Amino acid sequence: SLQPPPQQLIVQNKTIDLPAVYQLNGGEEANPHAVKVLKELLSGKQSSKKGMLISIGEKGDKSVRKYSRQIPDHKEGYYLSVNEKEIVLAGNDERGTYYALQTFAQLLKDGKLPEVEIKDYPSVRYRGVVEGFYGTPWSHQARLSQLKFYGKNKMNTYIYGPKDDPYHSAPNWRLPYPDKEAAQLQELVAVANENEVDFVWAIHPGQDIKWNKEDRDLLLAKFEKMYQLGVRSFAVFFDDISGEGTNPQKQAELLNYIDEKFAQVKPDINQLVMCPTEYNKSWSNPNGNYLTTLGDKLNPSIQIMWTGDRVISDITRDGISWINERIKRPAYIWWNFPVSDYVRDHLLLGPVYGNDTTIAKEMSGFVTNPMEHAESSKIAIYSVASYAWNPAKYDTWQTWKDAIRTILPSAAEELECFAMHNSDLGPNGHGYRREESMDIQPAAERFLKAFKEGKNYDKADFETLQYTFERMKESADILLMNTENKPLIVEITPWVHQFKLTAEMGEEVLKMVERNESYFLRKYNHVKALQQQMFYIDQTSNQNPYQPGVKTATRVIKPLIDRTFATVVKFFNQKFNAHLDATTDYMPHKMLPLQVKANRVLISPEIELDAIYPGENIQINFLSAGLQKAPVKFVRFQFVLTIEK
Ligand SMILES: CC(=O)N[C@H]1C(=O)N[C@H](CO)[C@@H](O)[C@@H]1O
Repeated sequence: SLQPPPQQLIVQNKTIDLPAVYQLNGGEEANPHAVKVLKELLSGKQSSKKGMLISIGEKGDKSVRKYSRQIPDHKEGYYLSVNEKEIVLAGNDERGTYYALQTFAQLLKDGKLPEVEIKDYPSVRYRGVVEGFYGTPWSHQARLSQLKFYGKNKMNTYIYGPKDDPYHSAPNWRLPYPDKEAAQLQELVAVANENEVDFVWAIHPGQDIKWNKEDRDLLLAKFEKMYQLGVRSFAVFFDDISGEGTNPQKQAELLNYIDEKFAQVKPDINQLVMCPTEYNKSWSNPNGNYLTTLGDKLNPSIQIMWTGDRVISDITRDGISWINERIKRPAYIWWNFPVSDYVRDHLLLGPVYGNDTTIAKEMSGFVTNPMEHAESSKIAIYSVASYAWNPAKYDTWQTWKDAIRTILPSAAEELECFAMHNSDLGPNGHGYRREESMDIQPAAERFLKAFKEGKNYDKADFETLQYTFERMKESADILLMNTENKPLIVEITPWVHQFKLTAEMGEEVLKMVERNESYFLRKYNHVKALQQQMFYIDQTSNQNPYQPGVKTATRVIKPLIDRTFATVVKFFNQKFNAHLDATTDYMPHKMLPLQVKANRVLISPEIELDAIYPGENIQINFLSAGLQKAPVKFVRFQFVLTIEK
């Protein structure tokens, strides 16, 4: 399964051996980045004047003259051919030759090559990743791994703009990077160049920018320092700000100045991009002059970014028409998935879908804003690369499966299992949701409906739930111990622990559904302990300020387990005249369920705590009171008690 799939492909359903002896033509004249890859593939083998011809080069080179008519007339296009007599790897340009090689590397398996002819090129000009989220910026090592991954998947764009990098945003946007970070950035740029990726350095100055000479020059001076580090593409971001920096005439004038005094003055600058203050339809004022001013005043080589109809949204024909009419050029899409910075307790590991696949001509670029979890984001990134290169042939589920097999071949099925039940965002303020657990959703819905009603459930539905919980546990334990991609396992580990507990809880609740009073009570007590363990994980892992903790299988599996538990406990309580607690989340404090978030104890919008704590403050909203470290166990009257914990 070639990813991205080529524009055109003819296969012969024959294979040949990769030539043990070969003659290489054009090795001195072709893209050195491409020749390096070819040479690594042919290692062990060796070149002579005999043996199979392998021709590599760009249109115009001597090596590929014979094929000049077969080379697509598109930027980054290439012609590839393998038959009994020779191998052709011919780009329309240097990047095309490299892309030819990335396809060729995928064809080669166990020293054999299929006989094929490919004519290929991207449907969207700029394809890649914007590291543009809130949260811990990607590590240096993660970024090195990302750049290599993008080369392999024909992504030509990496936009560097982590919101919490102080040299990117306010106020240290004015300051050059310190030496250590500068040497790292310099290495990232070299590695990007090696993998045919435009390293685009973004700046986010709008929150405190002054529309004067001093700040303009400081911005230019910053861009110059980035240029000295090897940066050749640049962006200015005006998103998520308020105040004078939102002025569209001034934004456009600054961007045109950068264009005219910098971009068009250096020998070798590539992309110049801006993200507008009105960057999605809902945050736009259809009766305001912001977008039309940008559209009219911004120089036509400057790109303008867009997230769609909402902050988080998928791209539609009508949605992109709306923006394109105003900005007078094709939007450069900033797709906010799988970014999880507003649902930080979730991993978003499901397929990439929802974007119109017929609108390539309506977009200048398409980049995906990922999770702060770099390796985990490769599922979506791989899929986005496939979509942007060939949207007409974009296959949601096959691409997801291909991504997973590429990222973790040693445990692909296990990672599929984990990812398939870790897809949805849960309720959020952006209203954006994804499907999850859709395979078992009907079996779950029928089981629950029957059970709650006192009608009999289908045995096969019970067994499918059983099968699911079993596979979840196998998948969790195998992933925990996997050493093929350690950085990935480090990222997902807390969710993997939570996912295993979920599956164990499901097994026990199903045993509760099935014997005698004694047995039921053993199962019940086991489930209570597992709820407590899930609490401990939710309280100790991923403790960020915004959405702390660890949620998993939230769409279908957890509600099924919880509702089944509440139901069987009710039945037991009726049958045995008992008063077993049916609550589904463990809560050590007593009172709408209470919630614990960090050192906050809140009522879901008299409380007795499990101990005496020093009080910090109380916040109510139908109000606030400093508690000045006073001992507190009881609070009697949002409704949030903060304690020292
Ligand atoms: C253009 C844009 O999307 N800006 C920000 C934004 O508005 N939302 C996403 C998702 O929270 C942020 O990561 C991103 O930095």
